[PDB]
Amino acid sequence: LYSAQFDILLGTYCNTLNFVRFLELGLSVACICTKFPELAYVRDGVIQFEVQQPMIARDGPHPVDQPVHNYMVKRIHKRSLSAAFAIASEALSLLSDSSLRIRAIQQMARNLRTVLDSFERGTADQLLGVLLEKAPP
Amino acid sequence: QFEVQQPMIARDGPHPVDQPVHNYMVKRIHKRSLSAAFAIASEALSLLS
Amino acid sequence: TRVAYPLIGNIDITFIMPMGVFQANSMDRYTRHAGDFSTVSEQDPRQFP
Amino acid sequence: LSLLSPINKFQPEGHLNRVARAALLSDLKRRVCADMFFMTRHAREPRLISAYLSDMVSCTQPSVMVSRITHTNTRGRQVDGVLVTTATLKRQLLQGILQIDDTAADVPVTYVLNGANLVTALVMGKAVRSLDDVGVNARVPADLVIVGDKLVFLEALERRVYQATRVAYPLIGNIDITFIMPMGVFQANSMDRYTRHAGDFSTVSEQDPRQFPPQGIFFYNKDGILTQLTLRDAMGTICHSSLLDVEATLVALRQQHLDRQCYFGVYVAEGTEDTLDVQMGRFMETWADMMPHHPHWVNEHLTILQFIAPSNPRLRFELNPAFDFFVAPGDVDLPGPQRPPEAMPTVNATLRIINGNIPVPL
Amino acid sequence: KFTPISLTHQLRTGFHPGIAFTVVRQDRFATEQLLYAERASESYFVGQIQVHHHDAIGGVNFTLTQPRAHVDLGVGYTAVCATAALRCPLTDMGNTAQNLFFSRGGVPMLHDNVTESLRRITASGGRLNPTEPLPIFGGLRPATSAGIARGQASVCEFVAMPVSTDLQYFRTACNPRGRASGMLYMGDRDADIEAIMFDHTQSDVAYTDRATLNPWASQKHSYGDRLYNGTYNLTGASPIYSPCFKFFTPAEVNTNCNTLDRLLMEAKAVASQSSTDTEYQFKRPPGSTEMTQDPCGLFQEAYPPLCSSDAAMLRTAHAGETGADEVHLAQYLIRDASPLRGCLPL
Amino acid sequence: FTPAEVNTNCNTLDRLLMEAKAVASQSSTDTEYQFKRPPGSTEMTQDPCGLFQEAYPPLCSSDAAMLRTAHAGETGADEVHLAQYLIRDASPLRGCLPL
Amino acid sequence: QVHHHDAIGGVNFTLTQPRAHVDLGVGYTAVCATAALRCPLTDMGNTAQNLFFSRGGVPMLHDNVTESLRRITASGGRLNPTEPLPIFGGLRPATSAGIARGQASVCEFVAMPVSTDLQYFRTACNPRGRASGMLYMGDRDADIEAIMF
Repeated sequence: LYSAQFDILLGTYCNTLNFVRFLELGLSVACICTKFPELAYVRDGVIQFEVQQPMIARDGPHPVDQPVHNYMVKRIHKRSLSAAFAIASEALSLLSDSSLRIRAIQQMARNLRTVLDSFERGTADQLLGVLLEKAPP
Repeated sequence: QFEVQQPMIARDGPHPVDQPVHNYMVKRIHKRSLSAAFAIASEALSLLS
Repeated sequence: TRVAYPLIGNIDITFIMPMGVFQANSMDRYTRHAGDFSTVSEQDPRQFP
Repeated sequence: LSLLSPINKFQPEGHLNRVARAALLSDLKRRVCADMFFMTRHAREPRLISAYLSDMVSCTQPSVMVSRITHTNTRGRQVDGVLVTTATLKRQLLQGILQIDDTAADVPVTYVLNGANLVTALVMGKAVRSLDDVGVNARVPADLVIVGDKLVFLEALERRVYQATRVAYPLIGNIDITFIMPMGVFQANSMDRYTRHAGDFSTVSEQDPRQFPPQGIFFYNKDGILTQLTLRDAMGTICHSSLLDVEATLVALRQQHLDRQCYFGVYVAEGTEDTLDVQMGRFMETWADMMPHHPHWVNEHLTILQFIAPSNPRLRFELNPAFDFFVAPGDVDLPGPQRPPEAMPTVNATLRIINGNIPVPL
Repeated sequence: KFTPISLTHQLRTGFHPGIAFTVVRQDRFATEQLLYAERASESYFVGQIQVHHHDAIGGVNFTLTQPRAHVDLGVGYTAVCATAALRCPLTDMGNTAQNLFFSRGGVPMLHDNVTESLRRITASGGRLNPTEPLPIFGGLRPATSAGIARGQASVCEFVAMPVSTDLQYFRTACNPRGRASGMLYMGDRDADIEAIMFDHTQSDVAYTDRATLNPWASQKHSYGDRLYNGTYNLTGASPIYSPCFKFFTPAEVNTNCNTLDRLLMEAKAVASQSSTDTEYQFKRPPGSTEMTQDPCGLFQEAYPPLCSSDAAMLRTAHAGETGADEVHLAQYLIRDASPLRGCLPL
Repeated sequence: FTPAEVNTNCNTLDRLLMEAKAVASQSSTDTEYQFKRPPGSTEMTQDPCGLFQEAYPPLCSSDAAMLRTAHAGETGADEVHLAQYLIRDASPLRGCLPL
Repeated sequence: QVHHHDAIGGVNFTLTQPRAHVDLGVGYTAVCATAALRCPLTDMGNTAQNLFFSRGGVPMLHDNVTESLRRITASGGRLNPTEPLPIFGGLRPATSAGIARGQASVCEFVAMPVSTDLQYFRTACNPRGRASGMLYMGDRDADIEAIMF
């Protein structure tokens, strides 16, 4: 494009985005997060519940009440997340002049940052989605 | 020249993955001008001589 | 972003109305006032179902 | 505002389908019809004004977030916008509606050697007077206010500028309003001709002079004085020659796919030199097979509704209160030979001489 | 007999022929507007002033000219306007018939004399008429009178409509044509605007239960259409503004963008189509450029003002608020539904 | 009209809790005529009073004469005049939809 | 996890990671409630239900009568089957032009005696004319058919 005196705005800049963060969300307390890198290779998980029910003696013409327990088992119901990331042949050609390399490392980095942050964010979406579907009125 | 990026959400289910989107908007600069009237009498020129 | 935010859930409600039902009982065809509603004809088009 | 505000609320992302767009359009209908001169009508109740100023300021997103040196509060808070008014708007807003955070602002002053070239080059082109022609922030008082949860300058610049100058001040623009008004209508249904109460508006004569259809309308003028619209006013346009300009209408209507019909109502024959006994009898058996379908001009028992329903074809042939349109043989002089000749069926019109020539649905 | 002269006989007699009219009136209002515009809404390039050496009659004229560039550096929308308050309305709630004799070019009558009598008859009964000696080679400008009484008088063109139309339709904001239009009702095709305009085989979109309310101003060559269409330019020679013009001209539109974007774009103040400094509301004066906002005019919608069929009916005998009844026996009253509701005291 | 079905979880409580939440869509969305549930519809649509097999009567009027009151305010309140009738709105939607 | 392919012009990647969510709640930990209202999607319109959009029932003998009945019922109703009545098709009604005020709410009719207890309509009622439905789970599941038949 026709050249000029251009002159960088000499102070005036713009940002691209505003990055979102999980623990900054007030909802982060509703969920106990925990790392578990070997999740993709899991087979089936369960959790145990033992519960003791309180009993208060009642004297009179009623059947004798005896102490009892209860046991509860649950499933490890699991989902997945996916995303996409398209790269042109010219860019990989460039990374396979130096100013173009500088602008490109920049482009690819922008795209990957975006994809990762999306992944995260969407985590809260999935969490909220499950809470609604398990919440009665 | 503005380059704007749009955040997306990692999703799942019976939907194929969606691609992150760039947008490259350009606006042409609009030029204008204004002027005003200002008159000087002849005798002033005579005195400036 | 181009994803619909949850919590804007929609609610379906069913509605019923009567069409041309007519009250059987003569004493049920009572008016609160005598000279309340009238027309120009001698016979009101109000006993008309 | 009246359009933009609901947009950011009811539009989730864009590309809303037909039904969502229709619902949104209706919502904007209602929103504009209600809240368009909203301050003046709702001036007595202060809270809502603040309520929706908070909406408008936090309803327009930001722009690019450049800030290296910029206007700011004495406390140091970064100012972010400006709201312009007029003197009256200034006074009523600052009376008790809003609250002031600060009475003056910190302002950038830089962004003058080059401007002096104008004075030095001024007399240079005229005379020898060129040698004689020339021979960080600041605290400035300004109005700052907090609306909703945000800061803004609030100014009514009318004394500093635009005062005692031939140029008029903007923001006092004009608004067009299209008033629609029924004038000589009549409710057909006697079921709708009901009285709210028996003795509402009665007279001393035996017959009420109110059963009669209205002949005019009344309404308030600029200063609210009752005024008259009558049919005599309509005479200035409805009596013109333009009512009889159906020529181009016939031109246009002749170019559509037209199907054949019985000619019992358009064909005119001549006397066959007889005693009318044989004539009508022969016409009688002729009329036995002359009818291939239901004639169009038979269902006058129909009421307004199904008549104006799109199913009735007759509507596309109802065009002018002064005429009727119909299908007739082409290339035939009237009166014509009694045997109806084969011809390409065209469209013709007849005069509604009597007002009663209008079909009874109308 | 329904002929125009006989019609005039009944009209100036007092008789009611079996026909009715809907009337329209375009009226202006002097407002105040409010605006907010964020912080960095406009990039404003300043150039260099320069002086122009021009000779004046008694002296010299140093005209200064400066280049200045403005660019909206906003990704979306960064400023908002909003109508704020009433100043005194610039015009009046006028009631003046739109005489059609101001247009020449239509098919004349067989006899000139009857036309002349018609023009002379309609000369009475109106505050506006063409001057009798028939100004030829000109715009047929009406003769002015003495000082204006109560502001720029308004004109009201008329439309025929059947005597029995659902009065309930007029009780709210509605359309004089009898059927909605505008590209606003789209989403599928492009050359469907005409279908919205004239298709009577498919029902009215606003009322999906009937074709249209007035079959006399809704058809491809209806009387109203043939009489009021902008393309039909029947009234082109007439110098007075048409309040009804914008409502039957199919507006030119492009389908490049979606409905929402151009809806937003065109909603802002377009160049006015009316004459202000005049006193009888001529057409838009050539070379005139003043900014007037036109809401509810691109909506193809109109508003019903306060009105009544009977005077004493129009008010309630309470030394207070006005009337509130709708229909008593056969007459009718329309509660005002325009936004001009809690203003203009009575 | 079609009778419902029950499968398991003999406790009535946690059933009536579970199907009470938003079942999948039952009617078309993007059409303008409410076609059948288009196959593959995935929308989280709640139906109160529906599994309960219930409908509500809105504000309905046998004639516009008695629909309203001529006092610039409330609408009609008379119930039965001679043979016509009003059903005052019993739906949950009695606080919206201005006239 | 990464999974790559060639693209139309370049290359395309997909990144997938699993998740496992489990409710550690003995009872209930979450409640949802509707709060407010927006502009309704569909309208409070009127729409006559047409039975001609389905076939199969025993038809009238003289086909002219059936066709005339369909033709005359086409009038007075907005939606209708397309005129030529294509055979072995979806019988989709002709689409109209741009819509106006949201989804048009379909309305059906049920025959019922001229004089019924109108008070039954004065509150919550059941269009079947007989309170029915599962209405929780009783002792025996066979009750419901007895209830509603």
